[PDB]
Amino acid sequence: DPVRQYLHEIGQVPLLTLEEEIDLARKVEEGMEAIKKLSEATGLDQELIREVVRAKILGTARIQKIPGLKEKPDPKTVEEVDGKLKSLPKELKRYLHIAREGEAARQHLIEANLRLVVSIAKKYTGRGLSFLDLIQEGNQGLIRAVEKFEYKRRFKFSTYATWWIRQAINRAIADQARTIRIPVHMVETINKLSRTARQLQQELGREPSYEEIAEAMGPGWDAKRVEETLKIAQEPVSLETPIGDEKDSFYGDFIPDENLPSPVEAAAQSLLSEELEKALSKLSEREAMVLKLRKGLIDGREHTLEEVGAYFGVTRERIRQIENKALRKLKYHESRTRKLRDFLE
Amino acid sequence: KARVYPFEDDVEVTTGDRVAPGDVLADGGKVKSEIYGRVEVDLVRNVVRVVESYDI
DNA sequence: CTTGACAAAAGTGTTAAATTGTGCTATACT
Repeated sequence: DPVRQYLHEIGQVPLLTLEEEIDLARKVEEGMEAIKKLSEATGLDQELIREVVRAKILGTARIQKIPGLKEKPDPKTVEEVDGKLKSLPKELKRYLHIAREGEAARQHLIEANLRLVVSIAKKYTGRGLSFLDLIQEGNQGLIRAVEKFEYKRRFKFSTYATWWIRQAINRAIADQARTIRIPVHMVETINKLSRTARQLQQELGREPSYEEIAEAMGPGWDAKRVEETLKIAQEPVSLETPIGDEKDSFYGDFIPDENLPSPVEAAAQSLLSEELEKALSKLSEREAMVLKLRKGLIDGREHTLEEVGAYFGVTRERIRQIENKALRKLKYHESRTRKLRDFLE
Repeated sequence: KARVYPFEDDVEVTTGDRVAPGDVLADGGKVKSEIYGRVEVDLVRNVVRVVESYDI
């Protein structure tokens, strides 16, 4: 069971009081500055050796082995960084352990405040995430608030974390819920509007109107800007939604297929494609083969007058009159045979 | 559950390596560990102390 | 079947306005 799971996993590891807390944060910052210290040792970026710590800490072969088909492999772009600073005197080799223990302590403090992160996401439900999702992204917000925290400021990490958890959650909302991607600001304004509506509803004792609701919204807020985006907001509809009151009918089964031309159109189109071929043969060998090049009948791409006149050796003028006369000259055959007089839609 | 192994000159292992009875710990070959388990290297207590363990 | 001339439609390019994606917020809050 996934529900009870996480709860019983975090309930295993205890919390942290001021002692452990302050200490842990100090350990982390010491490891960080230790990295910056060793960043000048071999000339490696503070972020580089930082992740190089992960290689032997939160997994051996599992951190870099599959971040896709390519990443920073253990033998190639890792090993030469693991056994590089590996030969340095005391004044260097010590910062290694400072970074080891700092890096571990980081994850530690995180695990300690996890019993909070979960209890945080509890209010943020209903977002299209049943708990565990919300909690996960919240845990990410914790990871953020972790490396950005400062113990020196004598602030309880429980305060700093919350403001970031609420962030990584309220952010995950817009990037998950609506089936159609709805950008952050969009949803922001949505919640703003819906808040105003759901508020003045009780105030006026009834529902607002696009004019009066957008009125209390601000400048440039007409009936349109609210009613317009109101459409966007609305999510799609499950094709499994039952239609009628009887248990048979499905939603999706009630939708047509206009994507593919209907058989009646297969013959309707294949008919014109021919009937226009036979009524075409009454044209001169020039004014016909040319009359096709201007309709995209030949190579399927349309050939402008300029090029047609280059193909027949004539001029950008001659082809022009050729089309005119050749065309109406067919209009006579059409108006006299009534074979094609349909297709007038 | 563990055994302490104090040192003087640096160490040949980081925090968490897998050792075995008769392996080189620290001090450039002086102090050796007689038992399995991950080696938790401490700076302040100056000890290469190895906790009884089996990498499973 | 044709030449020069020439409106309209179409094209190449820069900039302005608009849209979209991110990072933070520290009393404490498990």
